Amino acid sequence: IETVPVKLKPGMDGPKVKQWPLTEEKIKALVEICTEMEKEGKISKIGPENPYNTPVFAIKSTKWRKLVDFRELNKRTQDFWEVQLGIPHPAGLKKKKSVTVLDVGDAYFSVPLDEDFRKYTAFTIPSINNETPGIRYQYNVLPQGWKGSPAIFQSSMTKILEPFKKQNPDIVIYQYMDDLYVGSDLEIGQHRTKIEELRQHLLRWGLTTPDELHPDKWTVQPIVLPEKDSWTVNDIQKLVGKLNWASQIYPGIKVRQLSKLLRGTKALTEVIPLTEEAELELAENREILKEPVHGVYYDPSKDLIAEIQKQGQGQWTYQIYQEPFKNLKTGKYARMRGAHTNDVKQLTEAVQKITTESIVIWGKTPKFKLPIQKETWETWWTEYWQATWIPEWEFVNTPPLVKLWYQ
Amino acid sequence: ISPIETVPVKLKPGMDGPKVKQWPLTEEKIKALVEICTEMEKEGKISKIGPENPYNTPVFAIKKWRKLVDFRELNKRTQDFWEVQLGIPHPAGLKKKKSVTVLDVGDAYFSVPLDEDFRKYTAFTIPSINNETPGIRYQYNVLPQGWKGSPAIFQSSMTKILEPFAAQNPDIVIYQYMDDLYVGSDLEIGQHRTKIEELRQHLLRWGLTTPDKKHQKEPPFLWMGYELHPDKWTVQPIVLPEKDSWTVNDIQKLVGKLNWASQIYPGIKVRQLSKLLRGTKALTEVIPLTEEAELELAENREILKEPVHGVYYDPSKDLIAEIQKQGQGQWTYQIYQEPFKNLKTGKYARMRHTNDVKQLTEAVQKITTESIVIWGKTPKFKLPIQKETWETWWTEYWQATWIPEWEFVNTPPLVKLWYQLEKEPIVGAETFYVDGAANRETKLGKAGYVTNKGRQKVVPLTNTTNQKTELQAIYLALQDSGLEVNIVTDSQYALGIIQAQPDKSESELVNQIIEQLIKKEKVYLAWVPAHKGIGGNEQVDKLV
Ligand SMILES: N#Cc1cc2c(Oc3ccccc3OCCC(=O)N3CCCC3)cccn2c1
Repeated sequence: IETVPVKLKPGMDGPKVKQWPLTEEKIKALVEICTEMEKEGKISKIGPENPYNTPVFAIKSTKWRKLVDFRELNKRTQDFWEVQLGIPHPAGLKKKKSVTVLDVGDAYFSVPLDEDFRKYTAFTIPSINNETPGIRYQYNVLPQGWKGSPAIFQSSMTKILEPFKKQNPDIVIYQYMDDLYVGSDLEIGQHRTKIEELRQHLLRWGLTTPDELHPDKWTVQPIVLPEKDSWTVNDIQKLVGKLNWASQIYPGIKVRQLSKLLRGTKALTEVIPLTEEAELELAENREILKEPVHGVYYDPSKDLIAEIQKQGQGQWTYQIYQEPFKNLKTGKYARMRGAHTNDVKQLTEAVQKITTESIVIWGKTPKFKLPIQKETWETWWTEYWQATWIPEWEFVNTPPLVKLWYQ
Repeated sequence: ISPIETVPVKLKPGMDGPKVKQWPLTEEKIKALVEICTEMEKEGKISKIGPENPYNTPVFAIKKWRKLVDFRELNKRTQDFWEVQLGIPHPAGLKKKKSVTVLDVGDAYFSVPLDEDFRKYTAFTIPSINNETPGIRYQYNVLPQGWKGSPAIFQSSMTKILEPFAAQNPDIVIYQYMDDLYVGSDLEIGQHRTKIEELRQHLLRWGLTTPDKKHQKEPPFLWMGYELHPDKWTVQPIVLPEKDSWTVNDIQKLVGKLNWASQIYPGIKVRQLSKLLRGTKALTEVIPLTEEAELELAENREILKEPVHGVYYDPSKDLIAEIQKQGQGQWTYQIYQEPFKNLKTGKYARMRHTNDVKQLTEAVQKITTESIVIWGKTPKFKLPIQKETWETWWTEYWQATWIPEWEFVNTPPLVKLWYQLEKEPIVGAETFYVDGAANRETKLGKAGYVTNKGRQKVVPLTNTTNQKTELQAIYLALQDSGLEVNIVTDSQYALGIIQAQPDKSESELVNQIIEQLIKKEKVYLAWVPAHKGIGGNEQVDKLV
């Protein structure tokens, strides 16, 4: 079949990212996967006149799956293949009761890739101890993880989905890289059956898929002042401090009637009853903070930023914003595993959950500010990665003195 | 040359070949050049060319003579290639073989053909005496010396040439490196020499000469600064100079050899010797060998006195790494499978004022990264820290940390938490309200406190900063209080430093504070907004 020509942004050269070292077990799994793929034509070996490179990983199930990090090639191409061949994002997917994510990446592998573009898909299987220079391939078909893949395949997709859409005009279906997000309002039992209908529709049209979110609760969580029977000076001090930090986001907080209630240099465990004029501020401020902020709108031309904080006992908090203190979403991820989980596993699930929510709500993923040493993350992140996309990220240097201010 | 298929090559997008000019050269040189270009043309490596080629490249001559072509202009125009190997294999990661042979191919780049449609851009010109007769035009047919493409193309040609032989000989291991091959096998020595002799015949059929047993080298092997021996490896002998005056250049070279030696000689230190180079600009400024540096240099000389060796890898045995603390942000580790032989050693030093547990975790990370590179796996860890110590620190630390499989080793120094702050304020303990302040211009300042029991103090300070006085305040309250104390500060800086729970710092003040924190029994530190009139705090800022 005819190939869609693919051009880079003028003046942009291809990706030249360095391949990480891998476990021997991961290397062997990759060598297997690529040996079958060369055998079916999907990839081919290349000479040294190809200088490009793109990292590769092995993840999982019990099958090893291969995972190509196409973040750099995406910036250098799809940023024009979101304009020239963009897929529009539906603002009504976040509203449905139930959303199910279905993996359809297998469809891309039939379709050939533009001849002149293949060089920029180079990747290297690494060797232990620098024994060999590396095994080098490029794609001959549309790769998973590349954002131009579902761009190119979108026409085929819109055609295969049109019969299902007519018999179900109420079911929203959005494609983001390798996945279909499908949202209904049906009862869970009906929606699930309705999901198997679309699986069988796709499967009798030649798309195999190898086989639930509720974006109703998804909001910006409210800030919680502590609820105390008696208040000490330390409690008032923690309360005054938190309330003064909130003033940067909810202007209109007042504290003068609370500062007067500690007038003399009292000891730190001294209980102090709240005056009527004091309890007026605590009540007037508990209400201006249960209502959402003003002026807080998504800007499609800016980038989303996610910040995560560790909280203790498998509890993590996050905020998604674009500008400081104008949060478009905040939440709390809690992993229940019974001390069968460590921090790095939890942070990895957290990132994946935040990224999926971000995909449903805006069709874009954020860049994460991660509370973890860089080399630690670069070493263990694939151990629990289950998604086929990879968000951009970077590593936080200084802790927050604002820890309980989100709990 | 060889029947190897050529690699196709392009000039960088939008660019034409080098059209440089050949400066006239002396007479006896113009002679000795053509004595090379007629021999090289006979062997098919070059080829006289007509006028139609408009490009050129300079050519020089230098000590029998030797030809030399400055390709630096053409290198700036040729496409880029896959980068050749950056790192080299580490001896600690070779598996012992019964026999290892070293083969070096001569004229390597000249034995490999150069893609046809690109040969024109290699044109050159031997000039006529007294610039009169037309110049002798030429061009290359093979990989020229010092061209951007030559190493990567040679590598992949060699790799392809090895293919039919490796397939008929799966029992033998070949390493490629620049222009060498290193062939190992677990064959009996008579079989091994026949395989080597048939490998050489194979490579000779493809146009690559190799040495015979008359010159095939022999253990031990001097390779990239190592000594490789039949069943052990070591670094090549190190020579630490003895000078009275030390140049900035000379300190760099010395640190180099010291880092190099640390992969197998345990316990090298380089902290003091490179603290010297902290404020470096000039390469030749002489530096005083400080007292602490001279002690470390003497202690390294002690370690280097007797040689020591590393073993090679055995995949059937476990991989163990063991870590010891050395004392001033300084750590040392050994990697081994057996109790009296190490695979290798090294050190971790933290730059940038952490604590012991945070540092230990960074050292574990470095080792884990290194293990993966060298052996493709992560070691089991033997660490000088109690589990309960470590569970305590990682559960309360703001970052996520991965703690691999590890078990405790009861060798002092141990890694411990030295103090810990309180989670809630203490009862029956005096509450100090500290504050401090300086002047950015004059560098005068004051620190003091105000307590709930009406005690008060203010101390004058010279040569200080708003940061340093805020820490000075907290030191004051720790000095003048009992074994249990509540401190209340309006400074997130000072709160940040103490809440980090360091155990050493590069500022003498913070060290004294750490001493008091050890001496005390319960210390609760607490924070309030500055200049918000909280009460307790409003009265200390006035005093200061
Ligand atoms: N000059 C040099 C040189 C030699 C080697 C080298 O030898 C090997 C080649 C093939 C398989 C295993 C090998 O090494 C096995 C470990 C072993 O018992 N020995 C004994 C002396 C040499 C190492 C491998 C890599 C780089 N090289 C650099």
